[PDB]
Amino acid sequence: VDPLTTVREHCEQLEKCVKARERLELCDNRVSSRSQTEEDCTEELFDFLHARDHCVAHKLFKNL
Amino acid sequence: RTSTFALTIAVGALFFERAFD
Amino acid sequence: EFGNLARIRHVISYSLSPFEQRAFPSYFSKGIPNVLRRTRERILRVAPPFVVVYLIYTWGNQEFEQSKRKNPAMYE
Amino acid sequence: LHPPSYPWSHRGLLSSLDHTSIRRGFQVYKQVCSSCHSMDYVAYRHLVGVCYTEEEAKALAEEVEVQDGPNDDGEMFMRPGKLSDYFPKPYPNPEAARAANNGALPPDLSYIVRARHGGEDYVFSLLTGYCEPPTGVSLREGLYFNPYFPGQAIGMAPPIYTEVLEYDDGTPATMSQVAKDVATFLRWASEPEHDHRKRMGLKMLLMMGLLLPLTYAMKRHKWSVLKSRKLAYRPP
Amino acid sequence: AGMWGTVGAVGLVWATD
Amino acid sequence: HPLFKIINHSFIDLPAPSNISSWWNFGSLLGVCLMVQIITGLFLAMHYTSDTMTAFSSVTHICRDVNYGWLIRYMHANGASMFFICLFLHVGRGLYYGSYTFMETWNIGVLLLFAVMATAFMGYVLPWGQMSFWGATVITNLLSAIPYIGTTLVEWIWGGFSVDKATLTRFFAFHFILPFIIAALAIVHLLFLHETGSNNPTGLNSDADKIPFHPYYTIKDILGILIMFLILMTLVLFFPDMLGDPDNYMPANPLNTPPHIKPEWYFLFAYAILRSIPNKLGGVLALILSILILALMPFLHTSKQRSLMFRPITQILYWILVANLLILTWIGGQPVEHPFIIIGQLASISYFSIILILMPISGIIEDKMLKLY
Amino acid sequence: SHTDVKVPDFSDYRRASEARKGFSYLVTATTTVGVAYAAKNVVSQFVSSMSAGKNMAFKWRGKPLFVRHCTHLGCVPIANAGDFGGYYCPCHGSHYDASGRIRKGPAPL
Ligand code: HEC
Ligand code: HEM
Ligand code: HEM
Repeated sequence: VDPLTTVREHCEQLEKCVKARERLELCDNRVSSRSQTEEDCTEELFDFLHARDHCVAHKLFKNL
Repeated sequence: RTSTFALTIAVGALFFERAFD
Repeated sequence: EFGNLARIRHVISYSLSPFEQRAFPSYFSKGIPNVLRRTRERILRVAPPFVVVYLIYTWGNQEFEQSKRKNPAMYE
Repeated sequence: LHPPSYPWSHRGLLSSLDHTSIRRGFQVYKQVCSSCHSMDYVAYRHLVGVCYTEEEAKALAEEVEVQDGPNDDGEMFMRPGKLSDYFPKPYPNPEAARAANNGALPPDLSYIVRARHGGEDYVFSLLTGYCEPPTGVSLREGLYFNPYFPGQAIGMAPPIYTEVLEYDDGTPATMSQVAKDVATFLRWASEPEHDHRKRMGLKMLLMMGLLLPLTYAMKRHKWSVLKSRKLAYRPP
Repeated sequence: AGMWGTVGAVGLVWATD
Repeated sequence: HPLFKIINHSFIDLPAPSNISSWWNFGSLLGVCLMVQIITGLFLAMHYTSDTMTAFSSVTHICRDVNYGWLIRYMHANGASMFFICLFLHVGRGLYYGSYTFMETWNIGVLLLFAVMATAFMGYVLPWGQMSFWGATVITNLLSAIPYIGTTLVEWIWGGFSVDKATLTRFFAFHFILPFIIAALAIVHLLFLHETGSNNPTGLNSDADKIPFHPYYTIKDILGILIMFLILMTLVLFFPDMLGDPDNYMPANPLNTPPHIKPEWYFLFAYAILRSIPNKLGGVLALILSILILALMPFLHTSKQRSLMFRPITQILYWILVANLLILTWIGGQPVEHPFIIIGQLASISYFSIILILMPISGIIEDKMLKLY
Repeated sequence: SHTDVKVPDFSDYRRASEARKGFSYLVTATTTVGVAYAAKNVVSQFVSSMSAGKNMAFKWRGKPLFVRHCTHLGCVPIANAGDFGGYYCPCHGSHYDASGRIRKGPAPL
């Protein structure tokens, strides 16, 4: 089991990542929300990504 | 003494090198 | 060269031996209070510009950030 | 996307590289990354480190026969290598790599970390950041979505998975463990002197902490004379 | 001056090692 | 003794002002640096070849194998950065304290700057990385802007249709000579100055209070050398790549280019200026003027006081000038997109208007306030 | 006049005699030592940078490896020539026997 996966999961659990994920989830849901639109979400995706990733590094390397 | 001043200093630098190295 | 420089007259210039004066007068203790005085005097004229700058940089960064920021509504 | 921060141990100011990992990352390169990438500027001699001493390097030095030796005409690949043997190359010619890389180029990774802005992080992120393409994703040829990758069309095939390889040390070969470990090695190779230097820097800080107040004290001795000079004007 | 020759020699050995 | 007389005349019994601050250290630091850059450049030249074939490699070898190469190479690079830091602070001292009224010293001076700038491009292009290659093409093409003889000149310098080995080898020599060249020009500098003596921060005639240089401004220069060496070695031994661009470690892709291409920090603003002027030629000219405006500086002094110690309005204008110089340094870094561009355009307009217009008008106003005008 | 003004009080700067001097010298001595320490280090590594009846040879280790069935100035002895049936160095006339022993000429060993 890659600690990366576990830590990623854990960070996601962090309410901060939870909310960041909320954004992403709302936004990825938004990706599918409209077709003619350009709601790529790459921006929001990246938003959550970085936020969560910060948390990951904040608590991954030690497990590593 | 000035000459000894330099002398001891040269020797001081001499040993300090080894110690610091 | 020294000599033949300026017609300076009647300017007694007392001095003290280096080994006779305290070797290292406290700088933090005595000098820095005046340094603080010195710096505070000019800073009042030095930081103002930089005060402005930081603002420019900050505003610019976020502005450019929003610029890149795409609106789902845009082309929606 | 701006790669976030990461707590690399060696990155510690006075601390140095963890050779164990470095070793592990050299294994990772030898078993996975060397099929398209090669540490050209690195030689088995360069490879030497606590991770691998010349002796171990020799094993690896003798572990290869690719282009280590030439033949009657020095063509193709004709003989194994030794300590001086430089790192083997997955491709004898750029075209070869291009051919075996979607036409794209798998860059030798000798100075790769230095090359990439925020390399150590980038590397880790790229190798472990393919993430998910939410929309508008049309990977053309052997590409792999990766927001960390500039184009999310890396084409650097994801070559690491849980237990992608097996670390000889036995440390669980999780994708991340593998990624982090190889990272260390790559970093180590990019700056074979990282550790060497930091020791100098520590000696430099100690010597400057000794020498700056003493030179300041001399200067203030020879400048005290004037700094105490009292001037008086005595017109007759 | 006599000791200077000696002083230099001492430092020389150090530096030359 | 006719050799010791000049050394005494310029370094021991030279009458120097007693009240010059640390700034006045910086020029001596520059001389020490030049020495450092040059000596480092020698070893960098050693074990190095001007061949695109082996230039990038032996250097990597220097970084990897050359005995203490990593140390001499990064000392050379960060010493070029330290040279430009000390150069900018030296020029800022000359602008603030009214030292440009020593006109011959200033002109040897302004020329010196252009030269040092070139040596940078020289040293820069030489490792043959991705960034060096694409940087060279860029500035060499700057020349093409010339109205009639531009194309020829560019091709001449390149030595061919496009920068290639022909360039690398010749750029190597200039980068081996310009250093020697600038060195001499500096010697001219020291002569054209001793004829007049150094200036003091009050800007007044310091003939009544002058002291020797050997025991007073020598130990001060030694202390400044020690502090500059501390900053240089903490730049080399602890953060060896905070000022460079990682692109360097990429053998030049004669074919590919760095998505983000930027000239080095020391010149960043210079190019920032270019980016601002829409016309290519305009940019080149403004760019040149950016450096040349300084030479023009001794003819713009309209005040009856030499220094800015007793001139607060021109002090405010000077610090606004330093402020938008820092702004232009930042903009150069930023990519081409709103609103970085507008700032660049304004910052350049404000830079030229403060140097050309605002400071002499402010000096006239300051003379009017003291009932002098 | 000559006596109207007495020397102003420098006690503010005045330090409490050879002991004081010795201490100051001691300082200079240590600093010189520091300079020297750095010198040996810098100079050494500084200099360190520049640091790294028939015969047949295979250039082993970058030098001619004579195998058969100049001590003087380093040329290649020419096999199968000379007055001692071994070797001869066309540079200064050193004749080596088949054993490679210098027999005639100026070659030292
Ligand atoms: C079996 C194939 C394969 C393996 C295994 C592989 N790569 Fe790659 N890699 C490629 C190809 C193909 C490219 C060229 C992509 C391009 O040029 O667009 C590439 C390019 C790259 C680049 C250049 C991307 C950039 O930022 O410019 C990096 C970095 C890279 N790989 C890292 C790695 C690392 C790190 C590993 C393992 C720890 C690895 N690769 C293993 C095939 C591979
Ligand atoms: C005559 C003396 C000099 C010689 C022989 C010399 C030689 C060299 C050589 C061989 C290189 C390539 C090695 C390397 O990549 O670092 C180089 C690089 C460089 N030199 Fe010089 N140089 C000299 C003086 C200077 C000076 C005075 C400057 C500053 C203006 C300068 C700035 C540079 C820069 C910026 C580089 C690029 C460093 C890098 O790769 O990041 N050099 N020099
Ligand atoms: C090659 C780079 C340069 C070197 C090595 C250099 C070196 C020196 C030195 C050693 C001095 C005497 C010390 C001093 O005055 O503090 C000096 C003085 C001076 N330099 Fe420079 N200089 C350089 C470039 C410049 C430039 C570009 C300017 C103009 C902006 C300039 C303006 C001056 C002035 C005005 C003085 C006299 C200042 C004073 O003493 O009051 N120099 N320089």
